[PDB]
Amino acid sequence: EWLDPSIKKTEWSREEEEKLLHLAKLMPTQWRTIAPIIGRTAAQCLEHYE
Amino acid sequence: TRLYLKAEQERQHNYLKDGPYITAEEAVAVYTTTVHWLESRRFSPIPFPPLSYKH
Amino acid sequence: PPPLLVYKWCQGINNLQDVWETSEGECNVMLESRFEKMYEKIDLTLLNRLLRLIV
Amino acid sequence: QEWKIPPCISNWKVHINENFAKLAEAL
Amino acid sequence: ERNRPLSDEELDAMFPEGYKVLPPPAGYVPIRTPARKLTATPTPLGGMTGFHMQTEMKSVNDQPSGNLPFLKPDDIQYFDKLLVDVDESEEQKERKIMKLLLKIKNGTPPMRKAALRQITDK
Repeated sequence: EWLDPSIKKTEWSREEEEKLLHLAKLMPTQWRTIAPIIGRTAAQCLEHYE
Repeated sequence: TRLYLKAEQERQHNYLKDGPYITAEEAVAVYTTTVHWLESRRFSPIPFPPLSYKH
Repeated sequence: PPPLLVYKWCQGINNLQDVWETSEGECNVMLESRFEKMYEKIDLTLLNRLLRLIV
Repeated sequence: QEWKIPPCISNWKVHINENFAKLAEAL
Repeated sequence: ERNRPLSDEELDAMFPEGYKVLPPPAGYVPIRTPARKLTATPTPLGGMTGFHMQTEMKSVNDQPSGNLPFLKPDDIQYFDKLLVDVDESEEQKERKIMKLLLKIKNGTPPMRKAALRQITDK
């Protein structure tokens, strides 16, 4: 979830926000499907969405 | 167990690659039909449990 | 309980209107089946909109 | 050089379709 | 007994600081005056409630900051001032920080210990 160095901890670029919003409107409430597509942690992209 | 989980991972991956099988117009037909049913049945939605709920 | 259901089902059949009368060539059909894969084929995206109609 | 073999150091011892868009927007 | 009618100075006696008395109308107030007579009268009259089937925001407050161990549903009345998240602008901040009481009342035993000392030295 967190300590893994492959996890990306930083601000979201504009592309990642476009992609995250689009996908979240595509597959509502599914975070474990979306999270690998944008390359971020499910909890993280959740927090960023809210 | 191991086989089943393999073919499972297969079916998930094929459901993502091949997209939803329900197509579209069909899904609209389902949603619409259900809507009509709940309509004629006067079903009121189930709300969120309030903080104060005696049960 | 399930067996009582069986009883409701039998007497439910026997109480139907003119159920056993073959005089005019009437034909009764019992059909039993499964939905095969039902759980496995539920679509989450659809299931969300279906639940939004309820709760 | 070609037959250099990577050491087998042991650890024991994704794309998406666009039809999802059409569906979801449809619903 | 305790049901004896009250006066506006007696009314100002109970509630704490910072609240206003309202008339909305003079008319709704006349409804409140007829309400007694209409508690008998309008209860004997036509009334009912119903619901329609239609598709559908939800605010609420626990005590968030970092942790803030939990509040019983009644204790809110006492600790409500802690619930609001307005912060960082005198005495009002001493009452606000004094909610460490809540940490003494409810929480884990360590929270009770450390809280207890912290309030001793203050």
